[PDB]
Parts: sequence; structure tokens; C-alpha cells
Amino acid sequence: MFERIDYYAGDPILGLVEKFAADNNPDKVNLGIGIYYDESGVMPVLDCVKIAEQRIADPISPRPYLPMAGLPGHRKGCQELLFGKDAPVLKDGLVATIATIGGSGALKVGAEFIHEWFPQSKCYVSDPTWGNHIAIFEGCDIEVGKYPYYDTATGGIKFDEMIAFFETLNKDDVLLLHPCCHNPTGVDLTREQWDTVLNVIQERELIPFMDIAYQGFGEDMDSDAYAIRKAVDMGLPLFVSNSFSKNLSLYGERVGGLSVVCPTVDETERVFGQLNSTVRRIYSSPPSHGGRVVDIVMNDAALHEQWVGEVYAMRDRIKSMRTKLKSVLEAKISGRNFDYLTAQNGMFSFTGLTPEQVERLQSEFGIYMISNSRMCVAGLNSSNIDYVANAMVDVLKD
Amino acid sequence: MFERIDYYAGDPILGLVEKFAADNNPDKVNLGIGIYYDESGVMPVLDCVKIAEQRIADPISPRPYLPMAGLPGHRKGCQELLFGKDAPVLKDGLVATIATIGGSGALKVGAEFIHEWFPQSKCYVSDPTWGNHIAIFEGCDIEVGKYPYYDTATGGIKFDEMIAFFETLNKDDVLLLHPCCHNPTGVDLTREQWDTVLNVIQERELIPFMDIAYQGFGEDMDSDAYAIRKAVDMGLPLFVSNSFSKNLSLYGERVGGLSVVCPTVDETERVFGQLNSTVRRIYSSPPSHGGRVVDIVMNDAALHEQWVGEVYAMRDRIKSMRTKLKSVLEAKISGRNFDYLTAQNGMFSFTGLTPEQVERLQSEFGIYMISNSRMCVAGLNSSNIDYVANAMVDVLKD
Ligand SMILES: Cc1ncc(COP(=O)(O)O)c(CN)c1O
Ligand SMILES: Cc1ncc(COP(=O)(O)O)c(CN)c1O
Ligand SMILES: [Mg+2]
Ligand SMILES: [Mg+2]
Repeated sequence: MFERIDYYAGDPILGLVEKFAADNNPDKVNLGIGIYYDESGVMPVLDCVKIAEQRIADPISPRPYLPMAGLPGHRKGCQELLFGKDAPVLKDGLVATIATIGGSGALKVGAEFIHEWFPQSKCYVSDPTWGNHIAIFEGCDIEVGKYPYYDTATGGIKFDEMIAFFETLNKDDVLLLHPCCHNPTGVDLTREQWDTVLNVIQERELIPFMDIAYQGFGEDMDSDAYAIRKAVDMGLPLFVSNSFSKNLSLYGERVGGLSVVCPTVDETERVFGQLNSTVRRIYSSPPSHGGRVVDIVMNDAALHEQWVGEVYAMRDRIKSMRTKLKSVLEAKISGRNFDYLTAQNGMFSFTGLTPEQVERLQSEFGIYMISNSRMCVAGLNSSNIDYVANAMVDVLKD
Repeated sequence: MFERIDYYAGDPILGLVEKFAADNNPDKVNLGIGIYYDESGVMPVLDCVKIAEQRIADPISPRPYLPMAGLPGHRKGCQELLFGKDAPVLKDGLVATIATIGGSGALKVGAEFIHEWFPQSKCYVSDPTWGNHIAIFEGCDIEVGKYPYYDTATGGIKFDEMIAFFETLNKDDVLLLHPCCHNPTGVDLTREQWDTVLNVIQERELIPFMDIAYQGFGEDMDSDAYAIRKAVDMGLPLFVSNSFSKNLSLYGERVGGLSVVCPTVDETERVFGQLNSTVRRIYSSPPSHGGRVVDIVMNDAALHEQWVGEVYAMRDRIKSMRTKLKSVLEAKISGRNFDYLTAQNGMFSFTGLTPEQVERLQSEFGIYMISNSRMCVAGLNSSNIDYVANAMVDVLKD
């Protein structure tokens, strides 16, 4: 019956974790997945989340469906985090926001909405990007291409090329953008680049579709949202998919949001309505448990403040890993430059290791990165840093 | 920017849920909603769930992504429940199963899979059906029609007509089937009818897509799953979306499954792979909280047994309300037969009231049913059963 159904090759990032469990090298190390681990190498349970879940757990409550859009306070916490507490665009009722099944479900609901209402829009993703952006958009029958971003040769951005490419795009073509903490390269635009990008976006009338899964891991919560809040100020038709997977350490609960910034309240009404309708035909409504945790942490003034501190500890450990690895590597290999390690932002780093050298890391050391050189900096900690730095030094010499 | 995006009319039921909210009759009763309430008229928290969630909160754990297919134990519990504990189809590795975001999410991933790999298949839903069914399949770009099912004239099934309509369909056209507890009518097929339906599907090479959202509410877990199990035994290419929303009383946590019965292990692998690819391009992976509740309740033998007793308590409660209702109707309305009220199974009942009779129940008694006569039997309990039954007697007598 199903003989023609192709095998699924598997998710790239996952068949790699698979491969990692199977290695029995003692000092092995997963730097391949995009998960935050702390100093001891485990996924934190945030204290704020812990309190929120104690509240959810007492009493165990009835479990009716959430609204299609999710919990009002979940959607409000997404909006405030992204646009700023009490931002004008929110006072004006100019953002249609739903809770979504992770940042992944936000991209999906946004792509389905775009596919339906702007069927001629094409989407362009950064070259390179998180592989899933492409499959999600294409899974909607949206035509997907790449804009020039990372410059392999310099490790910076092909800024002029990128802008030049934006200038060829049609009205309402979508650009799928990373406000900060680029994945996979860690190489981010400066504010000035953003202003330039957003000017082109306004001038060409493109749809900016910002995907933010690491807010608070770049510089701080507000700075990381610069490109969003500035698109807002510029009256752009900004779509924002946001994920709480990483900054709430709550991957498995599937908590994110999708927000669409509208010129007028009537358009918010129309967009919001259709967002709900698009939710309905997909999974009907989102998960209560994750919703509540977001609702309670975002809107409880003290848990909110605590959460911000916990996210910033995560942000700083990654920075100190970057700093530590850079100085370790620069002590141990002469005349090589690892500035990229500290110029990059967030969980990811494009190490500039060759696909071959990434192999050597697997085989000779049981250190896993993605073959494109992406490393998850959060996989490094003081117990493994010296073994990883050394394995890198070794591998940078055949 | 968005002026041309149609307003969304909202959840078809909300025209009712708000008119009820506004009704000022102090004895108003909302029988229009599709939720199970217990003997106290509230959504129950099941004791097995309550225990499962205390286990989830002790200790509060890290929240890594689940597999795209959900927890192995959640996938297993769905299989055993649906197909039978240690069923040959399971022991032979012939069921591709994923956890899903409720049954909605199962129907969605299934529909997308049919649309991707059987792009010429149309889907037929029962006349009448649970309207979300249609939107989910049409939202995949699948053409949707209906098969004759409910007989307005007799309160029974247009079985000859339904069968004759199946005889006209194309190989691989999909029938969305309700193995038991028909929604919205409560009118089910007998096992002999299933036998004939399944022969015709087999002879016409149709894809039976069984959607089981109320297992345990018809007769019992095994029997409710008769059609499922008979389809497997006959070797049909069965799709089964199951929902734990009603029977775990877990609506908001979004817990269901999708199972695809394959003729070989290799087909199992291709279909499973592709279900995972589908999940990936939609929401990446399912929610941990509801997933752990399903895993723990399904696979803890004591909890599983407690769960079955709890469901059968709901099953019996609804029957007690159908019996009492029937009994008052038969007593006060001479000559007229109400056997259909206790022949129907599950939460919903096509009561046989005309639309005019339904309008009179709202306007005269504040009793709210869907205009097609759909009444949620679980909405009735010792506090309102005499009121509702007497009001219906009045309305029928007129
Ligand atoms: C750039 C980007 N966008 C969105 C997401 C969303 O994943 P989730 O569904 O877990 O939020 C991720 C996590 N890989 C990401 O890296
Ligand atoms: C026939 C049928 N199928 C599937 C579902 C799925 O809803 P859920 O997504 O919560 O499982 C429903 C509503 N319980 C239904 O009535
Ligand atoms: Mg901590
Ligand atoms: Mg589609």
C-alpha cells in the first residue's frame, strides 16, 4: 500500500544526536543540538518555571480547551516581551497575537496565513538558516529562496549583496529574519544594518517575518528586540514568531507566539480572526500546561523579574564560554584568529571548521558539531572546555 | 495592508455559547457544548490523571523536546488501546504511530500525509459530521464531500444509500469514519453493518480513516474499537486518529494519536518517517505535559485500570441520563417511541426535535441544543434532568 512513500532521511540535527548517544568515547561531547545546558551540563529547570508549575500543580484543575489563540495572558506576555510593556502599538490594539506550538507552530501558522492571503508571496530565508524554516514554509506550498547573508570568506555578512538582493524582491515578498542570535552562524546585523535593512524593506514593501527564539541571549531583552521594535516604529507589516523554548527552558511544552502588527484596528480584527481560523484547522487550540507557565511567569511581576535574571545568567555563561574558548584556543594555536567566537551572539557559533575537520572531531574525539561548522556554545562547560579546545587544536592541523 | 483578509465568523458554536451566557432564565441549561461534565455538572479531573500529574510535579523535571512522534509510551498506549494489548499488528511492527495535538492534530497530520502522497484522493465525512473534520481536510487542499449517514425520517442510518455511495468512490478515496459514539447524532453502525461497510471499503480499495474521540463511552474499550480491529484483521490500509480529550478529560493538554496500519514493516518505516517529517514541518514536536500524562496513565497498570473504571463511570452516567430522559418522554408522550435515545451511544444525541422545537426549548426554557437537534447528553445531571425532560415533553406535545 505505501511502497512509494519515500523514507524520511530524518531531521539532520537529530540523526546527529542519535549518532552521539551511540559513541562510547568517554570524553565525548554534543555541540550539535540547540539546547541550553548550564555549567554542570544539564538543562536547567528555571526557578520561576518551578514556582509557576507548583502553582499549576496545586490544585490540579479541570483541563478545558484553551481559546484557539491561547491564554490571553500568554498572548499579552508574548506582546510585551517583544514590543515592550505598554508599547503604543499594543495600547492601540494594533497587533494580532496567538499562543502557538513553539516558535515552530508560529512560523507554521504565519506561513499558512501568508500562503492563503498572499498566495503569490515568495519567502526568503537567510543563507544559511535553521533548516526547519525552509521545510515549514515549503510545507505550506510557499516558494522559498535564500537571501545572501553569511560570508564564508570573512565570517561577517554579505551586507551589500544582501541589500541588493532585497532590492530585487516584489511587493509583499516575505523575508524571514533573525532579530538577533542568528542560527546557525551567530553573526548578527548591527542596529545600523537593521535600520538599512528595514529601510529597504519599507521601500520595497516586503513583509518582514522576524523569528526570535533566543531573546535575552544576545545583549538583553530590549536590545535583542531592536529590529522588531524599530519595524514597528516604521509602520512595517511585521510578522513575529517568538519561542519560549530556550529562554524559558521549556522546549517540550511547546510555547511560543505569533504576532502580526496591523496598520488599523479593523485589520487587526481580520488578521486575528484568520489566525484563529488557521489554528482551528490545524490543531484546534494550544496546550494548557505550557500556556499557564507562560501566562504565570510573564505576568507575575516578581516571577517575570526573576525569569529575566535567569535568562541573563544563561546569556552570560554562553558569553563566558565564548570568551574562555577563544582565549584557550588563542593560547594554544599560534597566529590563528578566533575573534569570531566573541563577535558572534547567542547559542550558536559558526566555527569556520571544515566539513573534514568536523569529521575528525567526531571520529578522533566524539565531539559533535554540525558539518556546516555550527557549534552550540551552551554545550561547552568548564568540565569539557579543555578537551574540546584541545581536540580543535589537533584537528586544525592535518 | 490587510484590508482584504476576510473576517473570520468564529467557532460556529460561539453564536450559541454567548447567547446562552446572555440568557436570563435562571434554569437555563447549555446542552449545546461538546465537553463531558460529570454528575455535578463540571468538567471532572480524573483521579488517574490527578495521580499522573502529581508524579510529573515530583520532581519538576527538565523539559527537553519530545521526539517528533511523542513519547514512546504515549505512542504505545494509543496502539494498545486502539488495536488491543499485545495485538498481532503491534507485535508485527505494522502500525506507524505518533502522538498528536489532540485528535485534531492527528486528523491534520493524517490529512496532510494523504494530500502529499495520495493527492487525487477525496475525503468523505458523514452526513452530518463534527464540522471541524471538514475544515481540517479542506485546509490541506483535500476536496471534501459527504456520505449519506443519518436518516432524518427514521432517526436511524441511511445504510443502503451510504453503501451505494461508497460503491461510486475511487480507489484510495478516504472515508472519515466514526467507529462509535457518532458525533453529532449518537447513531452508530451495528457490528454487522461495520462488516458490510468494511467489505465494501475493501472491495472498492478505499482508505478508511477512523476517528475515535470517545473510546470507552459506547460499550467498552474493546468493543468501541471493533471497527478498528476488524479493519486491521481484514488488512485494510487503516488510519486512526484517537483523542484522549474526553476520556482523559484532558482537552486543553492536546493529547491524541495517529496510527497508520501498514502491510509490511518496511511500509511502516516509510509511513512513520513521513509522519515525523509532517510533524516537523508543522509544530516540530508535541507537548510534554499531556504526553507524560498519557504515557503514565496508559502504562501504569493500576492507573490504567483506574482509568478504564473512570471512563466507564462516564459511559454509565450518560446512559443513566438517556434512560431517565427516555423514561419521562415515553411516560408523558403516548404512542410515540423513544428507543433511539438509548440505542444511540456516547455524549451526543440527535434528539429528533424539529428546528422549531429546538428554538422553543431555548426561548421557553433557556435549554440550548444545536438547531439540528444535537444535545450533549453529558450536559444533563440530577440537577437538570427533570427540568430538561419535562421541557422537552412540553415542546413535543405543544
Ligand atoms: C531560528 C529559530 N526559530 C524558531 C525556533 C523554534 O523551535 P521551537 O518550536 O522549539 O520554538 C528555533 C529552535 N530551533 C530556532 O533556532
Ligand atoms: C468525532 C471527533 N473527532 C475528534 C475530536 C478531536 O478534538 P481533540 O482535538 O481535542 O481530540 C472531536 C472533538 N472531541 C470529535 O467529536
Ligand atoms: Mg537555576
Ligand atoms: Mg497546504
